[PDB]
Amino acid sequence: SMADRDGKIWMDGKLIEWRDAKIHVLTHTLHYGMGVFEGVRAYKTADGGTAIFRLKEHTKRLLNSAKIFQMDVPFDQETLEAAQRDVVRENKLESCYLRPIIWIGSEKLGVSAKGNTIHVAIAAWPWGAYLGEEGLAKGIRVKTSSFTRHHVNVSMVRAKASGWYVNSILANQEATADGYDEALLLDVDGYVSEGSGENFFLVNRGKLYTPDLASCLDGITRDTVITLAKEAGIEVIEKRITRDEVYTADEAFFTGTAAEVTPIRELDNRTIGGGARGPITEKLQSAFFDVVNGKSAKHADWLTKI
Amino acid sequence: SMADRDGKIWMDGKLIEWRDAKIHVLTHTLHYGMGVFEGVRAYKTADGGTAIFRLKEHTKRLLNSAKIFQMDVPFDQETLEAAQRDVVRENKLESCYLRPIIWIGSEKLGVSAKGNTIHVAIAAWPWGAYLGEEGLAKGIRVKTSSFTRHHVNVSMVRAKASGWYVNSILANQEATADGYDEALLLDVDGYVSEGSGENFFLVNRGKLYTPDLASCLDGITRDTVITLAKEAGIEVIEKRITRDEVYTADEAFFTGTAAEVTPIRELDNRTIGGGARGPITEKLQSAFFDVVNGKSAKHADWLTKI
Amino acid sequence: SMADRDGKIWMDGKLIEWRDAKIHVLTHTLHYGMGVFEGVRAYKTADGGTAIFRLKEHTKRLLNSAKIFQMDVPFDQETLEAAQRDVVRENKLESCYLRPIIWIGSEKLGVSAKGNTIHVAIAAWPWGAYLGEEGLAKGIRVKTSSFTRHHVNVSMVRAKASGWYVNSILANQEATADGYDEALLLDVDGYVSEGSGENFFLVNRGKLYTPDLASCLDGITRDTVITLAKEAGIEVIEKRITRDEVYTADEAFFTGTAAEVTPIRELDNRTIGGGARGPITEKLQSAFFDVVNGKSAKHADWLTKI
Amino acid sequence: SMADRDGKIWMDGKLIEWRDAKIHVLTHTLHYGMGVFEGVRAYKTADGGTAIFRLKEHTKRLLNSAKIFQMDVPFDQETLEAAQRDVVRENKLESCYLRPIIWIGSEKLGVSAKGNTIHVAIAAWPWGAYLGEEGLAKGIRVKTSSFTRHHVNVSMVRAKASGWYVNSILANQEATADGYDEALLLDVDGYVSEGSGENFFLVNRGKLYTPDLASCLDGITRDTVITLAKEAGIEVIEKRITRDEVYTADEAFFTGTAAEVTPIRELDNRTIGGGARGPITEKLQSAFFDVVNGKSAKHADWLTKI
Amino acid sequence: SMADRDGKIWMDGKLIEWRDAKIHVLTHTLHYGMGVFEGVRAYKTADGGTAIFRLKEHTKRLLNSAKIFQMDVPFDQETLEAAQRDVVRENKLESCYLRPIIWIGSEKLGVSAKGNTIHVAIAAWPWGAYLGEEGLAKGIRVKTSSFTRHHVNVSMVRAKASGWYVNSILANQEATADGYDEALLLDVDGYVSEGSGENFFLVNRGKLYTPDLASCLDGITRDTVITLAKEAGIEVIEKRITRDEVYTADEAFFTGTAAEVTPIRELDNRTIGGGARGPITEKLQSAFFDVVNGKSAKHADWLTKI
Amino acid sequence: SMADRDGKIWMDGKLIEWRDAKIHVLTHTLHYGMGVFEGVRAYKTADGGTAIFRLKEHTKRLLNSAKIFQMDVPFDQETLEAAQRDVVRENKLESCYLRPIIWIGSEKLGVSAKGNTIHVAIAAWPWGAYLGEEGLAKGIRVKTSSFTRHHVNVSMVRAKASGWYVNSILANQEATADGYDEALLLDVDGYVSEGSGENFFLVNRGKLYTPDLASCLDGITRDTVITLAKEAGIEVIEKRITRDEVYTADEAFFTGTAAEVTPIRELDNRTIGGGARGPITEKLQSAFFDVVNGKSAKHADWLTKI
Repeated sequence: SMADRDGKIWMDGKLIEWRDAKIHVLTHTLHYGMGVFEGVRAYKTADGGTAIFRLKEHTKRLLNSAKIFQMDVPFDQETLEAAQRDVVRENKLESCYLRPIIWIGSEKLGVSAKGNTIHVAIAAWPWGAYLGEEGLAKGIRVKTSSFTRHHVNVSMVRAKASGWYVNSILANQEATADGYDEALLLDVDGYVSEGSGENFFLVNRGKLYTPDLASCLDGITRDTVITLAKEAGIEVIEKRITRDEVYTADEAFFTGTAAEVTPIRELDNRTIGGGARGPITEKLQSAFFDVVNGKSAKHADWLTKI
Repeated sequence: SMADRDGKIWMDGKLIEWRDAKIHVLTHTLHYGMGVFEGVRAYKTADGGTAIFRLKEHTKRLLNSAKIFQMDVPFDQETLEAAQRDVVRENKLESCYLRPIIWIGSEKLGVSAKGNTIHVAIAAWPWGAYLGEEGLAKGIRVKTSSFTRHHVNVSMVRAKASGWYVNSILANQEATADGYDEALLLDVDGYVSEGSGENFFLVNRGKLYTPDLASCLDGITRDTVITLAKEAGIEVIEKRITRDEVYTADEAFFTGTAAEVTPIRELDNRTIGGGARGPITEKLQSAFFDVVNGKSAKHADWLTKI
Repeated sequence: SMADRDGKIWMDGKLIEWRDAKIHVLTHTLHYGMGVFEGVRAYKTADGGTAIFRLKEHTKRLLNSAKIFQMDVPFDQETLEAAQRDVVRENKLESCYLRPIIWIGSEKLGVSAKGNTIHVAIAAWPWGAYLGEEGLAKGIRVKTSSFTRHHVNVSMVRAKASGWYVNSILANQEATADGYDEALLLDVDGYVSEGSGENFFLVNRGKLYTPDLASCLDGITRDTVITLAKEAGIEVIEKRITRDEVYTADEAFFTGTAAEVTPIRELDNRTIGGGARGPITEKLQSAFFDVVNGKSAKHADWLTKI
Repeated sequence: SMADRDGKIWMDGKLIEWRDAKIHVLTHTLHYGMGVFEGVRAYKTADGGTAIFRLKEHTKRLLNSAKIFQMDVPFDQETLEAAQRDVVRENKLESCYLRPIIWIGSEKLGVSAKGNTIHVAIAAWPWGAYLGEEGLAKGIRVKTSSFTRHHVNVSMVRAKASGWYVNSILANQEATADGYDEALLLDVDGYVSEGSGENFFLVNRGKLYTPDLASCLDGITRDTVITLAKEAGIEVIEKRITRDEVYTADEAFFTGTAAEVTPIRELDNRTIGGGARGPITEKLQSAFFDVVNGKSAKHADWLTKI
Repeated sequence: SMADRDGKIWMDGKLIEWRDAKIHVLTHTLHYGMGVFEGVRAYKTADGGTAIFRLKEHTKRLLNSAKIFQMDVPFDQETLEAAQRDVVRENKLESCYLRPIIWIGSEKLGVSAKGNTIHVAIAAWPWGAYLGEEGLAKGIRVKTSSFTRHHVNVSMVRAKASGWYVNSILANQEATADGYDEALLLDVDGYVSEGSGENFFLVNRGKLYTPDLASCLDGITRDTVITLAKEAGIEVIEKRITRDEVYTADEAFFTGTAAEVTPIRELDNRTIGGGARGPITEKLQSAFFDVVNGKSAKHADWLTKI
Repeated sequence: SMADRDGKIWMDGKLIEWRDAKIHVLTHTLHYGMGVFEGVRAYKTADGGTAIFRLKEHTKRLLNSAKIFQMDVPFDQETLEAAQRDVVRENKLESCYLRPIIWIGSEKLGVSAKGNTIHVAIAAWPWGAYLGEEGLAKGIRVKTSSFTRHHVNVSMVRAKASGWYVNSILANQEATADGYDEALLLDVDGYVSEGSGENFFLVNRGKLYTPDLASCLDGITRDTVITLAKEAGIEVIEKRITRDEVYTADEAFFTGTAAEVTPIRELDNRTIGGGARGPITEKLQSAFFDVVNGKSAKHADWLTKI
């Protein structure tokens, strides 16, 4: 149980006991879905310390998400960054996942959010076993969802919002119920957008391709991989991608804070390339894990020591 | 405050004290938006009694919403109907708004959503006219939103789901920030769909028009008004409606449990007809209120005495 | 040259000599397309008199077109109805086409549209069969346009507006350039909408079909024919029509004030039915001309004597 | 009044008196919207002279607009360039605005433009005070319109045509009626296209972004700014932009002949960046005004001395 | 094998031995997909005889399919009807499936189809329940496909054309590969259109619902069922249907010549109603089989004895 | 006749006599459209020899097309490449058009392709310029089709599939029936996609434009021309292109195996630039024919000697 645990949660300005982090059922966000959250990793680094990965960019996006919804957050970025470090430190955590969430309180329950408190909470918990290059060598099997990805003037897709993930859950459940590892979603035009919670990449003829920044979230892992790709001399192309363009690709993979860099060996029971992790995916995977493990000089400023 | 009140809330099989109806901040629905709810009204009827309006139909829709999401609800329809009546009775309410809500608990916080408790809670409180008393009698000013209504293969629009209402909030806030009473949303094709929390009707040449049951919710108030219109010998036509078709209509109005029957006297600063409450609207509105107040011989079974 | 004529034109409150009806080249509507107009016919009736067909309905739509654009017209409906009768009378026309137009003057030439005079002019001239006397009896050859019909949230399709007809010109010119009589336009979804300046009907298995009132103008001739069809015991169905649904139709025809009721005997070089004017088209065509010629007692109220 | 002035207007081959530039009300373009126009600025340059900005490019676009409509213009580019200079010179103008317009005459008033004279007129009038960098230091407040931008197979959006601006007026009136400075329009897919009469740019992470050349007009100010940006070493990216991508941008601005380079400090009541003019926008403003004032070494060929 | 068997096939005017009905690999339709076919059943009637169900309507549609493609068929409807009867007779079949097919021959292999032979062949064989015999009585499990149903201005969906069924194969293969019985396809807007080879119906609150005749084939079984429904006093409604509208329907079923009337007990692992063949479905299914077996006098003219 | 010829056809593993390459009319692909094919040319090279142009890429794409449809091809790429060379050699062809085709056999004729034999055949014949020799030199006249290009989630557009060409035939017939040389198709959004059997390019201000790889085939000739353009120092830009963007372009041309590099001098009766073959088109066309004729050392590896 996530609720019944010893530990500390940061809530509305103070560290409180984990179990005391509670709200009433007539909370606006529970009923109407307007809330925003982040997903952030901390890694044990090669020198023995713990560092949060791209803390600044994640916290900037968190506040930008609230700003999209015109949610006045009673804390600045500097405060929230320190608070996230606090949560990791006081829970005696090393390799872990941080979940900041900002939501709308229980003062009034009309559609209008006007007059409700804007709450902020930050919790963290241990990550599972470290996978790395060795643990993420076998690709996963993906299914194209029959549910369509968010429309960009119905949902604000640059916001990492609570309400958006009903779509993700429906897509993810469709895939796993028929034995697949994850879903891949097409946008309203039938072009590949992203996974249920991950951005999508393919490789063809030594070049890295990814859907243009249209209906998908502006992933921080996505941005990380694109930067590492260019730095390694690999050309990156953003374009509209069809599903059969994926079927015929040399390699493919997912990126996300939780997913890191995860190879896709199969889509809709079409084997991707040779069916193993491809060489470009491997290269980017190693560049990625070198960065998050603090074995990279070029990107030291992406790690925040606890 | 909705949290800080005296009274009883029905939750997971029993009446608890109002303030005790709490959840952890790591509740699945708070983060990922998959929950379902209903809006139901109890009315003080002409005989001095209290009666819930179309309880069965609302409870049926609540379980169907959960069914669409494959959420297993640990209570059947008969139990939930009785629970709603219990809430109204034990809180000694003469008239109220009921809010049943079904959500996903705090046992685990992945998108993968497996193994979480399916919670159910029912609260009720006194709540006046959603769009105001002056609105009911004189009509309101409405603004066509620049936010687009839900796409039917992205959101499951037949389910009244928590996550869906980010879109309603964005639209409603856009309208009210510029001084309008409510928003009207167009679907992805540019046709009138509905209000942020209301089904939409217009009147033209003595006939009642409403958008076909496409991108909009299958409103129970909507269904009520259509039945009353047919019983009054008024022809009802379901079609695709353009915004300038509304600009030139004889009358227009909103329907919903909270909004009841609210006239629209103006859309996008274009006066609707004569600019007041039109004769067919007033006719349907009065017929509606005669039903909920228990003054009609034809629809007694739409009312459940407490 | 329709500028160089003898006669009277009603302009801004009074009858003036035809040639004096002039405007400056820095007229707002000339540059920015926002103006509204009507097409109205006066017929020689069987009693030797002249009557305008559905004057009230056309003048109502004209003012509603202005209302859609929030153009404040300096004259009421009674005044404009009389003025149109005045124009027919003072030009000694036994039968004619009336062109009322409302436009935005030359006081200021920004998009700001603020403070310009709202002008109104009415001219009239003899005008025979828009698509030919032969076309009326034998039917015409139509080409589906490669230009798409107006989107209903880009253009306000219920307004008969100046700026809309660029689309009609492009479609019409495409058809006639390759030797066809008229163009047929599909909407943004690829369903049949209407002709470049006519509503569309088809007949199949003794029933009359027409596109639903979606992206097409609410034609008065369209309404006229629908009514006459119902009165003739013919079932009328409004639906989304595909182009190959027309190819395989028993009959098809156009309606409009200029086009009256014009049979379509061929679409995209597919012969419609037998290839001439079909029986149900002929019955509806004859019912139509009986009405405008004042041989029909049931619809005398549709005719206004000069 | 634009009509009642002393001056000279070039019309159909020669300078005539301003007030004599008249046409009949039965002019085809007044009724049907197919006409094309340009907006061109002349600036007082640093050496005391007066020069038209990108006259050749504007006149090329004027003739291309007519060519798109298959309007045979009875004058070549060289003649029209000389006439525009003639109009500035003979009206004794310095800083001013030129308005060339090509339209369809009054020989026949069917939807068919066949047989009608193709007219050309050029007028010009003084500009208000020079704003420059200092005068355009305040960003404006923009509202996303509830009206959708032109469909590229319904309207020919590369043509600057009379009929297109009904949509612009509707969007602009919607914004200004609620107290905003200008409208921003989304295309039929919900992506930012442009302002009602201006192209749109945003800045993020030191890079310049703009909607790809899809549903928007190929603005000459847009082209000017893109070129200056590249010459200043600024990366220019063309992509599909969402409205919340604007909400979260560092800077944004409009470009247009009249608007020059105008910063945007707010969209839909979301503050853009810090709410002031950004450093990139200022740099591009400076480069732009250095060019139009004739103080640029690289782009003298963009100015035509009167 | 379908090729290797004893019997007779009608091909291009004459009955030939089954195995002799061959064509060259360089056959136009084989490479370019433009061919048309039909599915027709003969049943063993209750009097011992054999009758083809709705031969006239199927043969009319066959020629209309050809007409849509402008394929000149060298045989009239009378001849093809007789040919089909001969095929059933000369193969001594008491009950069977007829497959007429019209295709473009091997004279030329450019895209430009001109100058090729238009071939016609008619074969027949005994064929059981298309979706299984157990499915007819107990209902089948259906999966919403991730492939989108034909666009009505890309494909001519009223023609039963060879090339259209790549889409059907892709959807059907997707469903069967994961253990479902058949696929359900949504149109380009996300609404339920039809199965991969079946029209679709749902039942709710005593009424019969089916997608409007938009992107789906004008099914003859669909038409049969609608007629029988109306004759049974069951109200029939054509509308746009969402997938979650199916999830919450009382009943659902497929119709087609091969599939006859097939109940749907489950869609996307959501149980439909009580999870069995519903009462209305049962009533319409029995009405259907009574008609095709010649046990109903009302529709004798739908049967053609061999 | 394509059937009645002397020579050898490679079919299912061996060369057979041309006329013996036969299939049964009850072949799955003939009825349901799922098959894939290629177009490949052998050129008489400058040394008097004969070479297939980019045999590897075409054969790679052939198998990728099969892979998209999950068609298990009983031969590998090495075998198919050698077979194509065999067909040219044994037929004693100096230059020719090669047509490899993979289709689904005649074991079963249900929608389900499981489990029919996957057949492969390869024929070759002399074939001149697809769009004419004069067309290659002076450019052709093109008409924009009123038929819309394939939707990327209805058809798998990266597969060169038999079923896809009903659309091409319909577009191409529409163009030629009215005296044009070829059709140009817009995608479902109104943007230019490609010819009926050709990729599309335009030239503007020294730069080369082509629609992005979205709804069109990933043509190999397209790829070749892009590569040659970059080697010649010409910038290549991929973007969304409107039809009026073509109207106003400096040059335009088609590419394809059959069509080679064919200039377009006219679209929709708008002259493209000078009305003749433009300089950039001539340079690229010349560079192309240099490569396929074996006159260029840079791309010898694209040629496979028979």
